[PDB]
Amino acid sequence: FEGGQLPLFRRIPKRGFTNINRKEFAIVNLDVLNRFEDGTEVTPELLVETGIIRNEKSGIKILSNGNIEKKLTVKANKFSAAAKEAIEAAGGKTEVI
Amino acid sequence: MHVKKGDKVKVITGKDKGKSGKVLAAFPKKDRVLIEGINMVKKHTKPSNVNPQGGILNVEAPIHVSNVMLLDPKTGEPTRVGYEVKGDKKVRVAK
RNA sequence: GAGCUGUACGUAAGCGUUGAUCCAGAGAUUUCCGAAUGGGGGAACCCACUAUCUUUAGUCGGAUAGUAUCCUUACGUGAAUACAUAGCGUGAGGAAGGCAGACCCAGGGAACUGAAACAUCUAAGUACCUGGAGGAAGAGAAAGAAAAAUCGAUUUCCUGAGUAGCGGCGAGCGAAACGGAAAGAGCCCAAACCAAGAAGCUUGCUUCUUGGGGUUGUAGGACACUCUAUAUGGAGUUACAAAAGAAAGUUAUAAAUGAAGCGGUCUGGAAAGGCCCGCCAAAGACGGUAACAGCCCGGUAGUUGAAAUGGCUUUCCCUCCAGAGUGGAUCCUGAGUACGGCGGAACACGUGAAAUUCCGUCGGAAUCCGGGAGGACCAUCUCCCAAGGCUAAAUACUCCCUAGUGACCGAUAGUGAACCAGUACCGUGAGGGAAAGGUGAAAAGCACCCCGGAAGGGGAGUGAAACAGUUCCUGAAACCGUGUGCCUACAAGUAGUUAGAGCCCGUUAAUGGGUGAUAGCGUGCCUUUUGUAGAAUGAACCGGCGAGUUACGAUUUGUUGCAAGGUUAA
RNA sequence: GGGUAGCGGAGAAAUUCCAAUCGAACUUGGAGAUAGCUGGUUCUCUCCGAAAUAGCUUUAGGGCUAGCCUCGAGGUAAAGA
RNA sequence: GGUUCGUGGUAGGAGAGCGUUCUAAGGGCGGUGAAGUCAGACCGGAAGGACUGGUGGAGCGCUUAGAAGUGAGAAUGCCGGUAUGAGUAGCGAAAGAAGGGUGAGAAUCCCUUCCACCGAAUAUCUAAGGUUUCCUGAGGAAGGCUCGUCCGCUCAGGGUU
RNA sequence: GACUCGGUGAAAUUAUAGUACCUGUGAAGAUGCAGGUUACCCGCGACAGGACGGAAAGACCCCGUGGAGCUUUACUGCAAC
Ligand SMILES: [Mg+2]
Ligand SMILES: [Mg+2]
Ligand SMILES: [Mg+2]
Ligand SMILES: [Mg+2]
Ligand SMILES: [Mg+2]
Ligand SMILES: [Mg+2]
Ligand SMILES: [Mg+2]
Ligand SMILES: [Mg+2]
Ligand SMILES: [Mg+2]
Ligand SMILES: [Mg+2]
Ligand SMILES: [Mg+2]
Ligand SMILES: [Mg+2]
Ligand SMILES: [Mg+2]
Ligand SMILES: [Mg+2]
Ligand SMILES: [Mg+2]
Ligand SMILES: [Mg+2]
Ligand SMILES: [Mg+2]
Ligand SMILES: [Mg+2]
Ligand SMILES: [Mg+2]
Ligand SMILES: [Mg+2]
Ligand SMILES: [Mg+2]
Ligand SMILES: [Mg+2]
Ligand SMILES: [Mg+2]
Ligand SMILES: [Mg+2]
Ligand SMILES: [Mg+2]
Ligand SMILES: [Mg+2]
Ligand SMILES: [Mg+2]
Ligand SMILES: [Mg+2]
Ligand SMILES: [Mg+2]
Ligand SMILES: [Mg+2]
Ligand SMILES: [Mg+2]
Ligand SMILES: [Mg+2]
Ligand SMILES: [Mg+2]
Ligand SMILES: [Mg+2]
Ligand SMILES: [Mg+2]
Ligand SMILES: [Mg+2]
Ligand SMILES: [Mg+2]
Ligand SMILES: [Mg+2]
Ligand SMILES: [Mg+2]
Ligand SMILES: [Mg+2]
Ligand SMILES: [Mg+2]
Ligand SMILES: [Mg+2]
Ligand SMILES: [Mg+2]
Ligand SMILES: [Mg+2]
Ligand SMILES: [Mg+2]
Ligand SMILES: [Mg+2]
Ligand SMILES: [Mg+2]
Repeated sequence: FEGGQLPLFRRIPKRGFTNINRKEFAIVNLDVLNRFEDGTEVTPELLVETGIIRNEKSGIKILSNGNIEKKLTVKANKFSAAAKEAIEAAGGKTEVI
Repeated sequence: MHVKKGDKVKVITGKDKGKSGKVLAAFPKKDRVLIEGINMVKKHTKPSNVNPQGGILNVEAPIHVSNVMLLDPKTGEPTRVGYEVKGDKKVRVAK
């Protein structure tokens, strides 16, 4: 309350809407995939057991933050172009599920 | 109560400890007991119908039962009391 | 198992081991008023009638029983009106009223208040009224939730989430499903059709009654067909049908038994306390006892116990009972319903794009090739089958009972009420509503003497104490007095303070205490104010009581743990 | 002896009366209504220490943001005086 | 451990503390006298704390920590007590007097005589309303605006056909 | 009635008071502050100038986004017709 001066929130307009079908993904930056031992294929359920993601909202997306070292065969629901260009760069196969 | 009228008791607490006597009355509602020659008080009595001349009467005042132990008529000693069922009626026993 | 005839600080007559008083179960009696019910009535009163006894020579009296109203139902009688029917009478059942101001369901339903006004909105479907009531109620076995390519009745808790949303898009209001738990349980009808009646003329066909049958989704049933059961088994009064009983077990409602110190000394009125010795402990709970006790008492742990009544649990009796498969020719599967318009309401959802649910009014389907929902609507797909009913548990509350607990109160507190309190008192009434606890261990409650009419006192005596003396533990302050060390009748005083003779004292003994001639200085306290000694406010005084708290969220600092992890909720 | 009762009665009318209450009775409840107003708010010492202005406000004795106080922390060619 | 600069303060911020009730643990005091209460010339920078003696007659400190119904001088606060005003206002319409009696005590009770007042009432009935106030005996704490031997008051007994 | 005596015995009010006057001063009208001037201590009967005396949180006046009653061609409603 501003003692009768129109409150800030009423001076400025409402914006946008909420998408009913919004999809938020669980993020897994590369640096945390170094936790796995070379040759291993990395599925969602494996990322649960290791405790890197606890809840898998919509699905698992892989992003390119840091850098990877181990030739993994990663499979996640989505991939950053950069993440896909960095897993292969090392010598691994990305497949989408 | 562990003693009744007619019993010989020992007094174990108060100004008359070590003195024994014959329980003259029992007042179980108050857990009190009147012992012959024990807790003698001086009652300043106006003349009336009973005691018509009046006078300062030396008489017995009640003692709390917990202050008397039953005299085992066998050994003439104070005792705690048990209860044993002898055919018909239960009877007090000593220790 | 020895005392007893309630309290309460009396006299009298009595009772009790031939078992009292007392405790528990069952029974009997239970005036009058009160729904109050034979009629009436200003509650606790008045006055009857009908039987049947009873009293009197008869009136006059007495006793016992019946006699309200409505509803349902049977049987009788029975008008206008001919049969009827209404009406009337009698006999069965049932209701009525109360309340636990709680909890629950339903009808009806505010306002202050918030929105810094206010009307939509909020408060709030709250308070309150009325009805139904039950031990719980309500809800409930999908025309569901969804969108895995799946859940499987309802309820409650955690969570989702202060999200999605609603909203003069203001103030505010605010879900649900998924996920996790508690608890779990499922069932009976209506209808096809079958059988047996009655009632009807539809006149051999329809409409009602009772029984069998039958209950569900690309289906189930009827109906045909076949296979086994016709109590072999199964189930049950908590739904699923409904009354009944027995027995044994257990629990409750009275109780019983129950170890060990009169230990020695000290102080003391008294020892349970000190000091010094022992002992019991499945018992060192609590209380009492002349101060603080495991060993003094009632008890406590442990172990026994019930004639009677009730509850619960088993078991028996008793009662009750058909289930599979195969075919979709035909038949059935809840109608003034579902839906729709109009007006409202409930849904978190304020008419909105408004699905879903309910009410009033009007209109009004399909009806297995059928129907509903998935948030306008259409199509597809998916899930479901309404318009009938029942159903325990997990949940809510506490007038009560039993056993307990408290970093809850301790007499201005804690209940309004520790005390004969919803009393006294106030009020026409509804209604409002106090104050008031403590002798002592024991009455041993002050014989006797003295002054006094008494009250009251002084002695004497009791007691540890009476300066504990029947409103009696302690006994502060205000306030009222008596006595006297210092000062005071030439003084102008917010009362003190600093300086200070004189006089009187002598302490927690230290550059002490009381008083204060005289001198200097000096405008209470609080509140509120630019500013108050204020001729502004508040307080007669003293005492008690009397105001930033808790819950749940937010944020930030500090601490601690763990750390790209941390943490669980119910 | 009776009748009319508060969103109401009664009134040869005054806002007059309805139990010493009446421009809307009394009582209990909603209810601890609300009160930007007044009053009040209880122990001690230490360190610091304002403001009584601006803007906007159905605002003017209220409020909000800023200014001025305080506590902590940070960086900081010290930028302040 | 020392130098330097500081130390007036309302609203207000910050800090450290005193004391109260309760709990825990530890350690104590106390019938050879606990708490409370009274007194004092003691101790600490403050809140405050001791010690000694009286009263009192059974409980209470201390330490560390914890928790709060945690501190009053003001609210025309609430309740209780007690002042002040003050021996003051008042003692509620009115005619009494003496003698005798009663009694511990008499202006105030009883009796006598005289006097005075009401008399369309201040008389006599009765209804309402009250509900024992009526009668007798005893009483004089309180009530009665004084007093009190008296009473519509207190206590017993009675009394309504 | 007052007053004196005997009996009985309230109240409003009240920060504590050893409570003069004048002129000044001060929140602008002082018993209480300053400078002076007066004044032995304690009462009783009287009188009301002052204590901005007592009584009543001013009725006037303003303020409050306080009420209430009343009006209407204020707004929005509702009964009734
Ligand atoms: Mg928009
Ligand atoms: Mg009757
Ligand atoms: Mg407002
Ligand atoms: Mg024993
Ligand atoms: Mg001794
Ligand atoms: Mg004692
Ligand atoms: Mg004791
Ligand atoms: Mg529909
Ligand atoms: Mg509609
Ligand atoms: Mg709504
Ligand atoms: Mg639809
Ligand atoms: Mg409709
Ligand atoms: Mg849709
Ligand atoms: Mg939606
Ligand atoms: Mg169906
Ligand atoms: Mg009380
Ligand atoms: Mg007390
Ligand atoms: Mg006393
Ligand atoms: Mg002179
Ligand atoms: Mg002199
Ligand atoms: Mg003055
Ligand atoms: Mg005043
Ligand atoms: Mg915080
Ligand atoms: Mg007028
Ligand atoms: Mg009146
Ligand atoms: Mg309210
Ligand atoms: Mg209030
Ligand atoms: Mg400073
Ligand atoms: Mg504006
Ligand atoms: Mg200085
Ligand atoms: Mg300072
Ligand atoms: Mg104490
Ligand atoms: Mg307090
Ligand atoms: Mg006070
Ligand atoms: Mg006077
Ligand atoms: Mg006078
Ligand atoms: Mg006079
Ligand atoms: Mg008179
Ligand atoms: Mg005349
Ligand atoms: Mg008389
Ligand atoms: Mg008198
Ligand atoms: Mg008399
Ligand atoms: Mg006089
Ligand atoms: Mg002067
Ligand atoms: Mg005068
Ligand atoms: Mg005045
Ligand atoms: Mg005023």
